[PDB]
Amino acid sequence: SSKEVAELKKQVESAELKNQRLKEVFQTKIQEFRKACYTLTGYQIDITTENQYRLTSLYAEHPGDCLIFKATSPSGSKMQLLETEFSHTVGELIEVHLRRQDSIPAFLSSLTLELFSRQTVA
Amino acid sequence: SSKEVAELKKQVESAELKNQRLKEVFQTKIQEFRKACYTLTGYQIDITTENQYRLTSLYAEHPGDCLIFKATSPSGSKMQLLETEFSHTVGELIEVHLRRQDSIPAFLSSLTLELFSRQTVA
Amino acid sequence: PTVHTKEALGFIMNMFQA
Amino acid sequence: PTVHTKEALGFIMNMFQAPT
Repeated sequence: SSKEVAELKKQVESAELKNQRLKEVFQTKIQEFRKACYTLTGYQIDITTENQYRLTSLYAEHPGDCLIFKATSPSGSKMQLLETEFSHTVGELIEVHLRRQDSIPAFLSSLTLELFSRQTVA
Repeated sequence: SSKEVAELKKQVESAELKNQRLKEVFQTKIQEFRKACYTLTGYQIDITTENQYRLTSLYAEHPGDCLIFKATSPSGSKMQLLETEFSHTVGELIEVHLRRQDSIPAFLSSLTLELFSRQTVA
Repeated sequence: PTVHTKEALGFIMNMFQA
Repeated sequence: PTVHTKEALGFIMNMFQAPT
């Protein structure tokens, strides 16, 4: 009713759908970015609850098949592949691309071409 | 009433702190997340101000070498490769992996292994 | 759009390039 | 951690795990 109260009601309204159009814009954009990265690179990339990175291939044979990478160091980005039920099945690719070449891109590339070549058209 | 004023003043303060908390958390997570995608996939993906996806390889032979993809429409994820200077130099990857195989992941995987294997010490 | 949407779009788009 | 932080972390982490 009073000017000082009328003004403070505008200020909460303004801050309400300043945060509420902030969340709905983060959400659309994050999902757009993450989806583009799915369709282009053929990996869903999640931040886990342990702040680690989970990768699931578009050509995954089973739906729970995934790779988990931890950020070793804050400074830039080195990453360690952690052990999953699926990482057990690609020791060949780990030896050639992670141990010897020291290239996660080269590894994930090889892995995408190996999984993609298993997809039946039927 | 001064009860309205005090209550509304908390609400303004509270909403303004949530917005600041939201902005500084988001900024931190997207930068870690965008750096995570680059280290793992070997592609810097950025949403161009025309809402298209510009891709730069970690193994790009020249600075300014990049691929641009356009989303067909928000519904689903089919995307079109747009003309860039770099696109002209990989007509064979495009023929084999985009036209014949209809797989952007296969394409980006083939390209990555091609660029990686060209990157020599001398 | 409306103003607060635009204010929101300004902040986010900055970080999705470089 | 403070309450608004915990509230903010909860919403953004949800976004970084959702299927596509």
